[PDB]
Amino acid sequence: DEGMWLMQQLGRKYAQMKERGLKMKEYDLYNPNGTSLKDAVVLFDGGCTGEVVSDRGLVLTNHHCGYDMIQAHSTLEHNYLENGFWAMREADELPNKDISVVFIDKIEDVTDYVKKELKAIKDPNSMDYLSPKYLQKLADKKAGKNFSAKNPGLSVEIKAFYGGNLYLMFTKKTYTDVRLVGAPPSSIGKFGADTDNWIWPRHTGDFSIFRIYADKNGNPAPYSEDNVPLKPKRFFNISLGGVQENDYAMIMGFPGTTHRYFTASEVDEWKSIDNDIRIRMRDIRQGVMLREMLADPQIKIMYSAKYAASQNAYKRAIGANWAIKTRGLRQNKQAMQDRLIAWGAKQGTPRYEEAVHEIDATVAKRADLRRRYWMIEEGIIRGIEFARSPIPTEDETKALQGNDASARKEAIDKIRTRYSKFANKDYSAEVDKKVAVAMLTEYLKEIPYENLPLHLRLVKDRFAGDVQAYVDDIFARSVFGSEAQFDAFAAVPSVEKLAEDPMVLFASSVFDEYRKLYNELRPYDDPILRAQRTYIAGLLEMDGDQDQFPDANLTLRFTYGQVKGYSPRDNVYYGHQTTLDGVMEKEDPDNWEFVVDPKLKAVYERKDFGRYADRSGRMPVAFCATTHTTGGNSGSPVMNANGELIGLNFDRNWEGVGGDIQYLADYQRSIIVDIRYVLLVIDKVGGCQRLLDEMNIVP
Amino acid sequence: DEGMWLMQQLGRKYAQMKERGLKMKEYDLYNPNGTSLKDAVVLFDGGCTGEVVSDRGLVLTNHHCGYDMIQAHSTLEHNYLENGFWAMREADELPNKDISVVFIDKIEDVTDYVKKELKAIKDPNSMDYLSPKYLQKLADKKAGKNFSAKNPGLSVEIKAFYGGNLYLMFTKKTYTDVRLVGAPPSSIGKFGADTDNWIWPRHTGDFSIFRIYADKNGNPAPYSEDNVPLKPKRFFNISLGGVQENDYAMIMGFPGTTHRYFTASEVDEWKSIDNDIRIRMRDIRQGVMLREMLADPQIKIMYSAKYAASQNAYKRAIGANWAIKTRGLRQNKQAMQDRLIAWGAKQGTPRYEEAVHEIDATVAKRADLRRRYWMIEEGIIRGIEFARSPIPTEDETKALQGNDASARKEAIDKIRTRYSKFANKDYSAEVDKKVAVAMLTEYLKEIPYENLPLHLRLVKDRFAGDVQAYVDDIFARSVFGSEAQFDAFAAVPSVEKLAEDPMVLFASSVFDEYRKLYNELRPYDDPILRAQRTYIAGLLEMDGDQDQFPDANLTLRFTYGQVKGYSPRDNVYYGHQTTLDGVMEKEDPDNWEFVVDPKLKAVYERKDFGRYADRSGRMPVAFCATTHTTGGNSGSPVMNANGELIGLNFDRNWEGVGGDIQYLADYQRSIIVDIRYVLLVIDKVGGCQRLLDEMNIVP
Repeated sequence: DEGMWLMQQLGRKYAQMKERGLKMKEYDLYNPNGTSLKDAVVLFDGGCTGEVVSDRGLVLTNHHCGYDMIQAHSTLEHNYLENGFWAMREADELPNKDISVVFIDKIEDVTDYVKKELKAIKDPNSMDYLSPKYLQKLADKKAGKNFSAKNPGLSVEIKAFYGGNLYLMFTKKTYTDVRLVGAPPSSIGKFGADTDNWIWPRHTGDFSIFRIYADKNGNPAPYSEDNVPLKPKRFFNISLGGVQENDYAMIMGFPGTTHRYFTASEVDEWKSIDNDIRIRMRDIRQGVMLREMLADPQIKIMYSAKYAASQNAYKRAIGANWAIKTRGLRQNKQAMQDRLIAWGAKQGTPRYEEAVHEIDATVAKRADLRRRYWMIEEGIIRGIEFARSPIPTEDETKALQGNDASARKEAIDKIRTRYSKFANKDYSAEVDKKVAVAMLTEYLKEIPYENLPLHLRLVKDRFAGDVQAYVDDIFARSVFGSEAQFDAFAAVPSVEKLAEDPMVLFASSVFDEYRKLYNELRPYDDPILRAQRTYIAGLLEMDGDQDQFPDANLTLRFTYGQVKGYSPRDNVYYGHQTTLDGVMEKEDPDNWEFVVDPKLKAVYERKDFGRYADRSGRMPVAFCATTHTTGGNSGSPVMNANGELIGLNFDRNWEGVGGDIQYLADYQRSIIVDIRYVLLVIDKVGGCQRLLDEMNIVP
Repeated sequence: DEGMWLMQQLGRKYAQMKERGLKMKEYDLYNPNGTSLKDAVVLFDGGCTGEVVSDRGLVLTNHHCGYDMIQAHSTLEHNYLENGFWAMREADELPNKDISVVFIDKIEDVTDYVKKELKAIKDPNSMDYLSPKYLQKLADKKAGKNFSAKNPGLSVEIKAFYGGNLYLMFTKKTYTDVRLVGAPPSSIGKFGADTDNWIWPRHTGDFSIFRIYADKNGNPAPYSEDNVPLKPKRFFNISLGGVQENDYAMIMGFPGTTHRYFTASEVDEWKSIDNDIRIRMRDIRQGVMLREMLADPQIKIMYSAKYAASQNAYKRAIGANWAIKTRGLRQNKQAMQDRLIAWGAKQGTPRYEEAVHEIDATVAKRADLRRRYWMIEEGIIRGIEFARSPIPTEDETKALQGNDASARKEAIDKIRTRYSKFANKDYSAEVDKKVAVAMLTEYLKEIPYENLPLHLRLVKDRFAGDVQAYVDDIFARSVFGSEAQFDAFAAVPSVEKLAEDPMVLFASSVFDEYRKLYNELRPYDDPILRAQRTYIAGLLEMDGDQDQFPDANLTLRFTYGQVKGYSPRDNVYYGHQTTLDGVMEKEDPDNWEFVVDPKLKAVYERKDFGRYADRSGRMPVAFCATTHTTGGNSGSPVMNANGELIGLNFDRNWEGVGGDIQYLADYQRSIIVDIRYVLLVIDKVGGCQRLLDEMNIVP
């Protein structure tokens, strides 16, 4: 069902959740002044969600969430990323530098407090109501310093919601000793992670396992050999009951961002500026990239990370536009607007209408600047690799005109380091020359001369419109065109050479214009934000908060729905559950992304499923539900009617791409790995039987 | 249900058809001694099926069956391919050169008569039992020729069935005045042409409409202004009643070929020789062709057809090999013969075990020759375009040696003409040289020196193993290597230059070996053929014809089944009926194949469906059914329980690719346009009301 609901809004949605089939008592789920299930959910490493699943602080999250920790501990001799990792005792669990989980200990509405404090500010246009700094001063005042010393391991944060109409203060408890316990092999963790991505049906066992360490009192500590497993206040029970079509499902986690209150005019800017330009520019780029990879297997190895990441956002823009074309996302947002404008007339408050119109006027005023910004961002900053070639720092330049021959040698070395990072083993000068001519030919068509970055004027003024000649010249004459050319510079480096380096001048010139457009555009955000406060204040006051959730902002939200398949198109049905069968169907042993693990393949043939198979002897892999999730929800616990853990959220289907702006009940689905499958893999692929022992597994 | 059954087999199968939902009386479907539905079926233009749907000789078949006729009547001022075509009176219907329809007027079993005649052949290994030249003699004798003079418009033919254990004599009624009446625009006839090819779901309105003209008596006659519409013996009534899941469907038509009685050793050869080599060699070919098409907009246009043509049987091979890999085709065939061998033991007759062993032994003996044939057929004869460059005829050679200038120039003219048709507007020697190098490298890798075509020995001996320099030389020195080179030859021709022309030597040498290998493999066919006659005789004696149909052979068969969807893979369920919404869902005005017709589009937005809509107010397009069809069944009528026309067959799903060898009930499906959609396009897109008025449309 629609919405990413504040924990504070559980009471107000408890009956609908009962309607859909929630069995828990409300306070067992979220208790605002005691222990509850909420206390078992964590923000994992700042972006993902995870959950505690044993009284020794064992934490589950996605494989894609643990990926970096698994890679950092992997080499040629012991490639955990490929083979997996299962520490057979707690001492073999690996610490991670720069890792966190965070608990949401307390949450409290501090709206009236914050609004009282905001009346002390003179300027009625102050943006302090959304300043993190200001909001932190208020938080520190209420807590209030020395709060962190008096409460070791806790901190406080205030955040804004409903465009500045509601304020929450969060008391967080943060741990930074979190060790890798286990992960499956990449053939399970990422089964088809580029082809099957954004896609249902899905067969990916996207999980990994960690453990929170603490000091002997259970309070936070940085890594030390003294530290011992956390004994948490709450962990999730794992259920073997499985799922059935229409079963209740709910999620807690940390959705990042949504745009639920966009005006129609913002839908038009979003479609015809952000997305069209992204789609256009990324088509040209991927064009040249694809043909170069097909024409050379070396280039294919080098450019398929970069080509891949260019898709995973391009594709999101294709899908987003498809939602405006076919799902009337615009007319939906126009309707919300008019309902409110009418309503403001009936009440004799015209300010709602004025807010909407102040947004439209602002959107209209900034359209060419924004178009120029997106052109340069997508076309040059993201689009041409030599856009990010090295530029000397102040300090470096200063050294190269000094007399300190060794400060001369140090500055060169920092640049040699950045040069080799730019021109690494995945960089091809010739590929990027091709990419550049295409991207620049599109950029100069779409951007008139007197709006160009200063160095791009040279194409007309010096190369007689010849873009090839301009790019060739950059590489022929630059100290960053080849290893040779850089080396020759480093031998007799003058500050004068770098000042005329045409690649330096390019990279600087385009960055000046990116920066300049960004700064010109920044003042246009304030009126839209101020107008939104009013717009949303109106929307809440007219209907209510009950069917109008607050935009996500990387705070703890819950969402509910049912396990349910859907129909993506005429005469097709996807059901609610995938099976291990479906993994084997997709096998292609000569495709990296569809490799099937020898032990898993073997566990399949021998039907060796413990009591992790379903009512008919089929081994489940993944299921999907009507929950409302987004980026940030990676690793979120999925709970059955008794708040028992039934799976981990890991993706959203491509038909719900536009669900950060409008939710589509018949299409949007959360994509969840089945907890039975997670266990099977622990048990039968890992053989890491100690982890099943410590969970509290139930019917 | 499995089977392409003989009309002779209707009585044996009639109960099974009643069980599946058949209503009508047997003898209204097929009667040897009078009029029956069978009389409404035609062999349309050699390879398609069609059906008579009015008392004035109106004929429906597929659009892809009517394609060439439509394209032949299209100029730029009136492009009927693009816009459709609708004659508004019978006198506007457009004649067609080299066209026919063929009724099957009678069918007699002539097994005994054919067996008697074959005892007078002394050699017990004569292949006369399968000879068309011979069987036509026995036909002529039985029919007392001059039969075609005594009965103008009629003719006779005998064919063999069940590998020579059953003969039928057909009496054919051939009309050759057959005129274009109605086509929908290609956007409907070929909606999704190549994306949706071999695919369910499907949204393609694949029909066209013709009329049979004849003389005053309704007797056949070539085109003439004096000709008027044929009053046929039977036409189909058209049903507005529609389809539901599990409704009886049945088809009549002319399936081309099947290999249902393959031995498991025939399956293994087909996989590892025939299919694997085509897959290997076409992958290569197609790769090189893609690079170049992506590389140059003009090569794409030049080479798109040829690439698609290569893609056809490549995809078809890929599917067959899926089915062997995962559906146990070989096991099914192995089981077949295992049962008959066991049963033959029991009878005390080794006949069958001796036969199967012979097939085994012959398939083993011919494997290297056959591996060589497929390597040369896929690798060069089809792979390399300049393999089909001109070779001088006996006659042209003979004229370039004479003293006859007139004959010398006529020779050159003929050669110029074949040169222009080979080096035509779609021909690129750069592309051809690139393909040729990829393909020859694989060929010289597989095929050793002693088995090369003679000219290919030059790579090793003359060009130091450098395939690229060989192809360079062929083009550099050949008279067919460029237009100018040819013209320098035409000015001063001589046999000696053609004799030493490296391209002529290449194309001669590769065709010599191709012919040569074809000829050495020819003797191996007879043992297999004769052994098959015994093998199929044994299976029939053992298990009867009940659930054992005779291989297709371009003769009239019936098939039955039910309208039913299916699950193509895990968690995916395709249903039985597609809708006009599905068309709309696919609209994509930039992509050529998914353009939607404005007038069709408008009928949808108006819900202007008359009595064509299904009872829930939705407009059907296509349906699928478990009928057993193959190539030859294009345009075939689909009938309901009462034998009323409910649709037109036009494709098979790829999931059923192995259907010609192994029928896959849960997976294989005939793809059928709903006759209600057909009428919709006549009514609301043609506006061609007279065609509906002349039909008999029942509820």
